[PDB]
Amino acid sequence: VQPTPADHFTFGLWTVGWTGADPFGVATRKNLDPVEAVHKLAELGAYGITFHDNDLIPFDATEAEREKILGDFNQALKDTGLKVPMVTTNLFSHPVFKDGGFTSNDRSIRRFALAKVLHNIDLAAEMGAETFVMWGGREGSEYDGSKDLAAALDRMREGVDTAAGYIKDKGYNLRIALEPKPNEPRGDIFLPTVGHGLAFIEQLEHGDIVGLNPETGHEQMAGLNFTHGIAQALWAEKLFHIDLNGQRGIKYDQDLVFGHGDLTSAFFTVDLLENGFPNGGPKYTGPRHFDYKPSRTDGYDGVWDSAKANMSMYLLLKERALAFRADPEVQEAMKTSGVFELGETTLNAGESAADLMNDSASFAGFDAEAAAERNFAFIRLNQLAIEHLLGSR
Amino acid sequence: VQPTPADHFTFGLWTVGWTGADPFGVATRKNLDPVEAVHKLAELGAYGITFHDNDLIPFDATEAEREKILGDFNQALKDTGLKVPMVTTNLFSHPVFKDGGFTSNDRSIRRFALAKVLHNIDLAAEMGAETFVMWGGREGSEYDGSKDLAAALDRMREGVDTAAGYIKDKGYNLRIALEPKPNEPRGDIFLPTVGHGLAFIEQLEHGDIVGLNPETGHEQMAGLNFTHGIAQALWAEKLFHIDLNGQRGIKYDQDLVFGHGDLTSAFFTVDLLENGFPNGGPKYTGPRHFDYKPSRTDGYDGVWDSAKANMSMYLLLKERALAFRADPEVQEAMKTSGVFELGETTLNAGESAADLMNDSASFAGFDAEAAAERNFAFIRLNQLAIEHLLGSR
Amino acid sequence: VQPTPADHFTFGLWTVGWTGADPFGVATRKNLDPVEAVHKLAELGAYGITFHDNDLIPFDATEAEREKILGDFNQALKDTGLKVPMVTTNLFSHPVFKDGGFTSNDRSIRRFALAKVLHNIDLAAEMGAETFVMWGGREGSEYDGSKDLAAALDRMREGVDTAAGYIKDKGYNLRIALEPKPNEPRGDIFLPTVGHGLAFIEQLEHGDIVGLNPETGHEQMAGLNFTHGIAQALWAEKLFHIDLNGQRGIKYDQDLVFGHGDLTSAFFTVDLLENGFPNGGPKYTGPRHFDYKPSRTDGYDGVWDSAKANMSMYLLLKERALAFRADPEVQEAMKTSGVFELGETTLNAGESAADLMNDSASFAGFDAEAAAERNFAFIRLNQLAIEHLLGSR
Amino acid sequence: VQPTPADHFTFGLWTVGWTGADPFGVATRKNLDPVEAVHKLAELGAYGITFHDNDLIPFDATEAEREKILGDFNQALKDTGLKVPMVTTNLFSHPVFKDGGFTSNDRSIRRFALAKVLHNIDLAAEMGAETFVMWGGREGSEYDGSKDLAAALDRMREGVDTAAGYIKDKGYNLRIALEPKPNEPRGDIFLPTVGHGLAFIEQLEHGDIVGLNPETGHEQMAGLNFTHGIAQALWAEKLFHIDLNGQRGIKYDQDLVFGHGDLTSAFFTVDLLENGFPNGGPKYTGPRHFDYKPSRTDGYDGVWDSAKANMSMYLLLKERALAFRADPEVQEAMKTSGVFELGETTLNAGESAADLMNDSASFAGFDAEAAAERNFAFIRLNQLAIEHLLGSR
Ligand SMILES: [Mn+2]
Ligand SMILES: [Mn+2]
Ligand SMILES: [Mn+2]
Ligand SMILES: [Mn+2]
Ligand SMILES: [Mn+2]
Ligand SMILES: [Mn+2]
Ligand SMILES: [Mn+2]
Ligand SMILES: [Mn+2]
Repeated sequence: VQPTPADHFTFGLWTVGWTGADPFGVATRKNLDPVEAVHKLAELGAYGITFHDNDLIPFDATEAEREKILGDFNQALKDTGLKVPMVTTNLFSHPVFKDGGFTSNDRSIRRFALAKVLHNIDLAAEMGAETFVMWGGREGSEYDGSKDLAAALDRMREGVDTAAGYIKDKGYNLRIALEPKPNEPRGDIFLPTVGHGLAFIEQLEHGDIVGLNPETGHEQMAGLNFTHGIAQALWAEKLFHIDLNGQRGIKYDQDLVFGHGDLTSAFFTVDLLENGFPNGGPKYTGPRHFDYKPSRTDGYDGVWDSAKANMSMYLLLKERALAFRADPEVQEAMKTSGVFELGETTLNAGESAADLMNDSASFAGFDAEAAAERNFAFIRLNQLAIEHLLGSR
Repeated sequence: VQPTPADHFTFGLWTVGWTGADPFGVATRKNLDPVEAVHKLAELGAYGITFHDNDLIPFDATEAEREKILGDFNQALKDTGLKVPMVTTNLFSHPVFKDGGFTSNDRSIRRFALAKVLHNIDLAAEMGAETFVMWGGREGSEYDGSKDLAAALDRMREGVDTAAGYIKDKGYNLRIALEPKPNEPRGDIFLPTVGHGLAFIEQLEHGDIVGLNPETGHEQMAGLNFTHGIAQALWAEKLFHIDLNGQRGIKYDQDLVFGHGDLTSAFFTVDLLENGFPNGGPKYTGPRHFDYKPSRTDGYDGVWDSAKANMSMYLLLKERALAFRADPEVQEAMKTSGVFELGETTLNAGESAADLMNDSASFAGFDAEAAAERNFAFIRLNQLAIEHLLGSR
Repeated sequence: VQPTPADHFTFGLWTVGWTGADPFGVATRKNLDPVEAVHKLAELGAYGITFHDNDLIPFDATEAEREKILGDFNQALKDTGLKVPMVTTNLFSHPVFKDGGFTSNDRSIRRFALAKVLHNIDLAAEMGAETFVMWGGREGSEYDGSKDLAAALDRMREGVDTAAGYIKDKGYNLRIALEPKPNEPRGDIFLPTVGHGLAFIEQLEHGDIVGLNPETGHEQMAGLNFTHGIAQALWAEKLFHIDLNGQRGIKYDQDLVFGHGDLTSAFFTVDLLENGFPNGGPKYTGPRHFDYKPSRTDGYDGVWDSAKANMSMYLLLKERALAFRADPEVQEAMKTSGVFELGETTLNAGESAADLMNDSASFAGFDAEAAAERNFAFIRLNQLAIEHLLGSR
Repeated sequence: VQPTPADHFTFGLWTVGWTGADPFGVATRKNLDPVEAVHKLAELGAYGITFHDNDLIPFDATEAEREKILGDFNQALKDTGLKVPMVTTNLFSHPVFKDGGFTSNDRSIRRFALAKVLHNIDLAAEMGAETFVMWGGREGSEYDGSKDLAAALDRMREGVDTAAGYIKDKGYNLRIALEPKPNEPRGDIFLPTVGHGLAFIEQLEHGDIVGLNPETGHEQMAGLNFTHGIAQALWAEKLFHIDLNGQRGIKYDQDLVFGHGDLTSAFFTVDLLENGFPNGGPKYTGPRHFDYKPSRTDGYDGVWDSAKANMSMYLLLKERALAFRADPEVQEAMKTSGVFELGETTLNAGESAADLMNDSASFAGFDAEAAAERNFAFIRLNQLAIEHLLGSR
């Protein structure tokens, strides 16, 4: 263990600051001061802090209040050395955003939400953030006839392209990252998975500066393989930021510590972030952000306990993931299974679809029954990863 | 009821021909002859029939067997008037495809699978099919370390772009449609949802002729809103074909009749296919294909019963969906809820991000607390759709 | 369809009183005065109202306040004629209840919780309720080492048997109804399904007055069939109360209007409540209670609309379900599928095990392959049901 | 970690004998000779073998054939010393069983099924098994009107009580173990979870010799916590046998190696099997049986590897789980979180309901807000568990 600032562990203000109100109860913790949040995070080993506009500045704050709050906030950053790598907007708590922000059926709410985002783009740039996250938590419905589904996507595109266009126009060194979620708070959220988010960016005018912010728990709420999904984001060159946490199953968004959900998936998530791909390719080099919530049953000792535990978890998995790939029996197990063979092109250099046209050598004289005997040995390969994870090897 | 060929009800050979072997048992029905399948379908009102290569021609058939089978097959088509709108390949039953076709770790299997597809592209063109479907049922894994996830997508791209390139090269009037599935038979299938499939096409060299073939049951196995997902496919101009069936929940692929799963979702699926969008936009005009399986407990009377029931179900939902949108109280309910208001651009013609920059009129002097009082009346709107569906209105 | 007090539709105070606060946002509606809840529901057709101690009487209420409130509420009830058939305790909203009431790790909290329940049994008795519901929403854990699981069930048992002992002792006409929920707010809730609730009752010293209160959306949060789950409850004669609502898949507890979730499942629950079992058996006679939440997007006109939609939905389903069983065609199809043959005992009167093994016709010379030919025609009976549901018959 | 017969690892014949046929494909492995299964497992460390009547003796086997096979199998057993601790019946693969065995709609099938079970009780008794498992995989429906649900449970009861009657009558040392499964092959299976299995047993005339056989992946197919579900089974003293495997979410029954699914859940099951309850209580003493399937991608070297991986996984988890509870730090954290306080009865010796309501300290003057301040520190106890699991402690 022992996290240091080069690890790039970033935490949201709303994570440690989450006081415990869930849908069946009131907060169980006293509010956490932001200056206090910054000091504690810096002392634990964090590299940066992120926030939602209304996490720092009340929705109601006056210009005088806004400047007082930013001054103490900015002094704390200064005193500690924490960076502010990502900033986001709250388009979900105020009753006004009850049918959404960008895709609200009410046109005046659409403008209001877009206006709130544009101003937040100015604060992001002022803080030195490199990523602007968008979580469209109220964009969706409970009922299928509540929306014109083509119009909802046109309205989503207008919002995202106006904000991008504005970044480009002002020359901020900022990228937008959309954060998919399948449901909750809405019955169905638009762009519910990594796939949907990625396809959607391809339809934008300014897609070049738009990417994703996948969250472990969120793909797991649809039953999807998180490593598979980030792999696809990474492969497309659109993995701009990431939110790490735990989810045990398809149920409400739990936001547990990273590693306190699906442990084997978390191991393979850390191998992809740290080690990248077996055959070489793209690498994710941004910050490792923890979007979780300290369990409501625990007091403030639990809150600082949970923040350290996320970092701990990631460094213990990282250590076993480095030893796993380094292991000569694993490397040989991988060669047997065809992990490196998958890296070879199917077609020979210069071969055409008519040339191969299945060639036979690859079609007519192929022994399918003999090729089928191959022992891929995937089970033995999986056993090697579990033993490495368990600290056994 | 009373389906007629202008309805464009197409059925797969494997649907009525499915004999009942599941994972816990043997077939409960005698094999169904293809010529017999064509006569029965034509007499029930179908417009066309689709098949997988090995549905008609055994994997082992000789050239002499292949031409005998196509001759009787082609005569039946002739005798009845059925079209052959879609053709697909079996890259999943033979033991050789145990780690996949296009993304097999074994390079020689990759070539073999690609060769089988290329030849099948020639048969598709020969049958007059306009769509070539690809269901990558064995592309995936049980274990996360079994594959190099960037390489698996590169290998998937190579296969799809070689087949497209070949279509283009031969001038066939054919489009490729990928069919997403989240799991089963693999623990995790690559391109598991509509979103993933749509993003993936954006990375291809020949994406222009590649689109999707969403299946009701398959998005519902991830817990997703099927209407939401096809809306997104339609909005992107990539809804090339569709597979309609029933699924009750997240479990194994049931392939029940259309309407025998999530009934309210099926109603809204039929409103989108038939009515399109409230404010106007794109429309799906291809065939309505039924990819289901007659319950194993039923004999052949059940098989012809189930085929008619799919058509019946779609025409009863169609009828209630036309009456629902035509209803002046529904139209007024929609106007109250802001369904048409969602269709208006957020920004005024000529307004810039700095102009609006939230304007206030839309930011600073906005009454958020007053805009929040609005009664969207989505519940009353949902009640109007259920009453129309129930035949009450 | 107009509900009458005779229909026995009950509503909770917390249902139409739900203010809109969820985990991602604040209330969107003003608090509801209890007096008005009562009067409004009385004009809609309700038979009665139900409450949680703290929905009516604030946690911190002084004695003068409590008497006032009860005077006001008892007044409204006398004015309108509304019955109060069920009363329940709030053991989940105050921070003290973060680890549970009955199964909290802290013993003083366990005692407070039980004291809190006993006093509420007195109130329930004063109010004329017949049923006392226990929903243990905070009983469970997020993590597997947090609880000694055998001790969690002894503690659960000790509180439920103490409550029941007290009823018996006091001579009150109250029966306890346990209400299962698999998750939310806890990660895992003790006694998560109807099955676990029924099992637990059998280990109770006073299980004769302890039964179930199954909720539609709760069983669907684990993907079970609600109609099968309440059928087991009935069969064991333990179906004391029922909570009707709607859920649209495995996710957060939506609490949508009855019939606004899984529609065909809603139709079959109503057929079971209304027609009982095809071969005869016990019948459910209690209140038809709705525990739903008016979507937060809707203002007060939506609240009364939603309340009304519950009773409308139920009556429309009832009309269809009665027409379904009354149909000669449906009866014939039920005979053919063996719905009535299931009711015939398998053995012959006084036929023992030995006699069966020894009957040659039954085993040794049974023609398995011939028997397997029966066409159960379950698809066609299902189609008939849906056709009645859609009112096309 | 080397398994010894003392470990009591049992395997089914159908497990390592699984040939690879799934719903989308044919077998990828040759059939396994039973003699070799037995010898191979004996050399790996197995304690015993288990089978389904038809895994060993073909459905259609003549008497000479059956005797031969039994002679061969009994030979191998004498040679190796393998015990046969559990025997079960195949009521799901032949087409006659399409609607179930015990709850088939057809009465002659119900009789055949019961005859088939009785004869298998004789064999089981001859083989020395202590447990007779019933997995009712075809008992259920795809559609809600297919069954009279109260009659489905009477028929279920009649077959299980007849089987148990027969055991008692014959003086056999056999106990019946019911095995739940929520779905697959049927859309909905009767008695879907541990909870429903335990509830049903209580309605049986001979429920004293009828208990449960929970399977890890089965409880996870409904998203329940396996460790909670077997804890209820134990608490009721009804945990007669257990099936260990792995499942990676809500989907088809994967039957992966124990520990190859949800890893932290596997660790806590092992802690419960090995350490029992923190405060004491009953302990599970039967066989540790694995009901898994070697992935079809793997040849025979993979089959024995997978068999071995099950015992390895279990022993490695056991080592960690024992080190976990033996740790002073872990014991201290368990004390602080109230794991031992849960074991203290809530009331005082001879304290009644009345006395509790009346104790002022407990209710009237209880300081709720003070009590709510306790830091349960469940996150830190969870972190300690994972750290032991990862062998970093
Ligand atoms: Mn989240
Ligand atoms: Mn997030
Ligand atoms: Mn399917
Ligand atoms: Mn399909
Ligand atoms: Mn609920
Ligand atoms: Mn309820
Ligand atoms: Mn299984
Ligand atoms: Mn099993």
